Formats: sequence, structure tokens, C-alpha cells
Amino acid sequence: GSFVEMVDNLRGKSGQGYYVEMTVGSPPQTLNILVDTGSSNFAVGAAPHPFLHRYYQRQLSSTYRDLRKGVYVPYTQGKWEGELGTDLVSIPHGPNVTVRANIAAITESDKFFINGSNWEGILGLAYAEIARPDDSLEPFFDSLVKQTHVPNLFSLQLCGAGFPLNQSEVLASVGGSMIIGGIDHSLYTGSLWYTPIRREWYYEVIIVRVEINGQDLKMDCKEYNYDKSIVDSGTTNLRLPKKVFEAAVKSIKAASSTEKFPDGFWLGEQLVCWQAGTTPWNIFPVISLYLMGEVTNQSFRITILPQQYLRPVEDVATSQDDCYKFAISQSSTGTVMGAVIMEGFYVVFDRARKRIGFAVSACHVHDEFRTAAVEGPFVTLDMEDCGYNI
Ligand SMILES: COC[C@H]1CCCN1C(=O)c1cc(C)cc(C(=O)N[C@@H](Cc2cc(F)cc(F)c2)[C@H](O)[C@H]2C[C@@H](Oc3ccccc3)CN2)c1
Repeated sequence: GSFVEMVDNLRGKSGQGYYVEMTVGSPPQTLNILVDTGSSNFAVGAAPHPFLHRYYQRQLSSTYRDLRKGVYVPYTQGKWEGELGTDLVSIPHGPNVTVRANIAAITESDKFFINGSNWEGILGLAYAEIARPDDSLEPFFDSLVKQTHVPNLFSLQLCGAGFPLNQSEVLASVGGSMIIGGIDHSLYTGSLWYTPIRREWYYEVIIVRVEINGQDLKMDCKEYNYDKSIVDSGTTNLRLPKKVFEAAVKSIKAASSTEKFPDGFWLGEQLVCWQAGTTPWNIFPVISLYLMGEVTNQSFRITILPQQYLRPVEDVATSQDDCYKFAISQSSTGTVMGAVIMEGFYVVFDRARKRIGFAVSACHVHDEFRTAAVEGPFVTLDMEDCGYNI
């Protein structure tokens, strides 16, 4: 590990998001910020809200600059409205630099802030193409790279605990690492495999094959990327296009048929519980997603375990049972490789070389019999045809 200052700088969990501490303004105002590779706006609460115990106070920053323009961002789930401006921003446990970046001061919001999440803003790390109001509003990472010598790359190690974390614990626990400008070798085991960033807007990739316990889902690969597939730390679940979800659930149910679960479980709505320590991990299948490789007709695969797609939750009766919710759900906007997927790997967002790397995470949850994996190469033909075009 060559970036000790940034290792273990994240906190949080799937379900509420992973966040990093940042400062805005002069003198610096400390705020916890959700790391979101699924959007491109840097926005922070800038007015009182029931779920915030602190917020950005522009009138107290001598370096605040008003851009005199409104901004509105309606995410798939959640939305906010605010006022644009710029100010000096730093990341205490990050590169030792300070940059002037665009900041959306949130004045109104609906289902955006989460009670007890401990974060007060969001850091959209994707590209300008999807920034609101439009691509003229330079994203934070673009500003960072343009104003400093920080390499154009960042990597994320999101660490799920494998069990529920109460309010006290989640605040004291290390949730992972965001290495700005590099790759820390202590955060992963094995080799890093890279898939091309198809287009620079979201971090879009192309899935070329899907397996459930080695069994080919057998769908036209175009379906897997309809209408796109993205790597998104801002979304908890692995979300799959309607038809893929239906096929995947049917196959996962078949593989785990020795136990019957209620429909509410498969809809990702209700939890299932087992006596402490008896979760039957072995009856659930591993899921492999093959991604386009960097070499022609070559692919590699990432394999996750039920320890990744079954999200630990506290029992309603706060009993001693180990409970979980199915963290795979339906999408109408393409595949979303969310947090529960990212928790199994160290993910390298290599913007400079337009590629995303994957390696087995040093902090992924597993058992004595199976582990997550990143393997390759595999001969795969006509992978370009797996990509969707409107
Ligand atoms: C971590 O999970 C935390 C849990 C708690 C509540 C949110 N959440 C989810 O798992 C979840 C579920 C869905 C079906 C959508 C989004 C969603 O829209 N996420 C966005 C970020 C976000 C928004 C919030 F209001 C609250 C958050 F905690 C996180 C991404 O940018 C998504 C949205 C889309 O990209 C867009 C869409 C519109 C504009 C710009 C980008 C693809 N990336 C997030």
C-alpha cells in the first residue's frame, strides 16, 4: 500500500451509502459526503433539514462565489434543488491539495437525505455529460485533476461488514477506502482485470455473459446492457433490466430450491432470518458477470457470493437471529452494479486509460468454502454487439 493517508478513509454501509469527509469554504467547514460514481454533481445541504445536524453556510465562507443560477437534480430515487456557486474544497484524508470546485448548495430536497446516514452531501464522480444543469458545470474530479498534479484516476474499496452495524458501531467502523490518484495494493488480492469504459458519461461497461453457479443464463447479451450497464456506488443493489431480473431470479430460486422463500423476499422487500450462525450460504449460488476485456475477443469474469447479494439487516425484534434482504432488484434503466457488488471488489476507475479495473477485495465477506473472484481470460466473440444502441 502506497497511499496510507487515504486507506480506510470511508465510513457507512450498503443501504445508507459510503461517505468520505471533506471540507468546503474558508475557514473550512467539515461535512461528510456520499461517494457516488453514478452521478456528476457535487452538492451539499446548505439549509436546515430534519435529518441534518450540520450544513454548508455560504455566508461564513470568505471564498464563496455565487454563480447566480439554480440547479435541480432528480435522481432515480430522491431529488434536490439548490443554488450554484464555487468554493475551495479539500479532502482531509486524501491528496494534500485544495481546489476551487462547483458546489450545488441544497435548499430543498425530497427523499434525498437519509435519517441517521451521517452524510450531508453527495460527490458525483462520473463525467460532465450527465451533470445538471448541463455539461458546462465541471464535475469535482475534473476540477481536481485540472488544478493539481493528481493523476486522473481513483479507486474504491467498499467494505460491507457481513453483519448489521448499529448507529454507534457504524460511526466507529471503517467502511472502506477511496484512493484519489492511485491504486493501493494492500486493498486487493490477485490480479486486476480491466474492462473498457464504453462511453464517458456514467461509468458505462459491457456485460457479455452471465452465470448462476456456472450455468449460463443464456440470454442475448444485448439484454444484459439494455439500455446500459453502469458501475454505481450511489446505488445499494445490483439492479437488472426487467427480463434479466426475471431470468436471474428464476435461476437463483432453482439453485436454492431446498428452501422456499416468500415472494416478499425475492422482491427485495422483506427480510429472511436464520438462527444465529446458521445462514445456509451454501444453498445460494454464486453469480458471475463476464465483462468485455481490453484485448479483442477476450473477456474476464467477476464472481460474487450470496454474502454480497444478501444484505445483512437487523431483525425487527432485534433478536440474535442473522437476517438479510435480497439485494438484487429490477431496473427500467439498465444494469446498475451497485454497492453490494462493489463490496466484493477493489474497483479502479482509470479515467486516464478509459477503463475500469476489478480485483478481489481484501475486505469482501466470504466463508471457508467459497470466495469472490476475478478470473480470465476467456475467448468471447462479437462482444461489441452486446452493447445497446437506441
Ligand atoms: C447507496 O444506496 C443508498 C440507498 C438509500 C437511498 C438511496 N439508495 C439506493 O440504494 C438507491 C436505489 C435506487 C432505485 C436509486 C438510487 C439512486 O438514484 N442513486 C443515485 C445517488 C443517490 C441519490 C439519492 F437521492 C440518495 C442516495 F443515497 C444516492 C445515483 O446517482 C444513481 C442515479 C442514476 O444516475 C442519475 C440519474 C439522474 C440524474 C443524475 C444521475 C444512476 N446512478 C439509489
